[PDB]
Amino acid sequence: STGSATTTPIDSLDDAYITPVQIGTPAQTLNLDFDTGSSDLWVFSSETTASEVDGQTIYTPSKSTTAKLLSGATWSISYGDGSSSSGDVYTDTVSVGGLTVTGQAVESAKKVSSSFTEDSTIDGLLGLAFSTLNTVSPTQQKTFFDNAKASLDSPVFTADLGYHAPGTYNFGFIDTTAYTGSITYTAVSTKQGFWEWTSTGYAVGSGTFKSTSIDGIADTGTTLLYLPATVVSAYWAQVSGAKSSSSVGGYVFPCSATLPSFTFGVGSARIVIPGDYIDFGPISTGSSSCFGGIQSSAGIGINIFGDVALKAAFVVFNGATTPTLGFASK
Ligand SMILES: NCC(=O)c1ccc(F)cc1
Repeated sequence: STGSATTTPIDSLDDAYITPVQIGTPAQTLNLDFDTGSSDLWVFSSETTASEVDGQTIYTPSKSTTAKLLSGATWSISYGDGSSSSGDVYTDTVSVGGLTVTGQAVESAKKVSSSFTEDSTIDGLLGLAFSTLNTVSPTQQKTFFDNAKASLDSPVFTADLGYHAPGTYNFGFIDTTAYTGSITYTAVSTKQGFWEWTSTGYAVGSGTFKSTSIDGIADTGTTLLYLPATVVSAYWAQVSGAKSSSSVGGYVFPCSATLPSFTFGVGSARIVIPGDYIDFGPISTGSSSCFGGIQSSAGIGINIFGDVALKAAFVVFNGATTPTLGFASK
């Protein structure tokens, strides 16, 4: 089997991407944030505290003839931005782009933190990291991908995120029309539950490539590119007036600037992130100070190849017995 679904930016900055997902019978379509940095499929629901729901579409398990309470199961997750959610668990039929999994754990939120409530466009998350990170207790549950894997034509999914435009998540096949040149594959460590890999270096603009190992995760659920402070300083030093602002919480730059590209290495190959991709716009409405799309990972504890990096590439998440990651230009 295969599936193919379009993923769409939630706003004009590409802060996140949503993909429609069918849950239950008859189908209830929710727009979920596909997140290769976590492993829970959770949704706003009829059980979510009413004051914490603001415009989201909810899953109502009592209206699904295939929903079954997973008795005794609870979940609770925190994310890197300090947001969180928790609740109980149903199993139900879940379909993405024509690919169906029966008996998928659908984690129903009883509580969500303010950032989720405030984002009307995201109805939940669909985790695509390794199932070892799944938070369901006392019986850990499998991701949608893990459940689908054995049935797929090939045990892979691909992320093809757009810059200020829709893109595609495919399951079970590689669309050879969706990228230019070849796909370069690179080793993955699953020890921390993430799609963790090692970039071979970077360049700023037209500058010389610096060969240096940068361990990090491929994370569709993180907006920005978070790299070591040395690398990030070298980038922003090429932008007149750019500075790290403790008050704002990262590098800012004059909105009048023209940003250089940023290249990262994948083996001997190179992925170029255009300068425009690194612009996240005014820090507040009407400001002439703009927020940078490349930020320091210092304090996070890991480097994160988030959407800023991934949307410059066609990315293969290869879930074969020994997982790997592939990157192609597009
Ligand atoms: N950096 C990822 C992160 O903080 C996040 C936050 C919320 C979420 F639902 C997914 C990801």
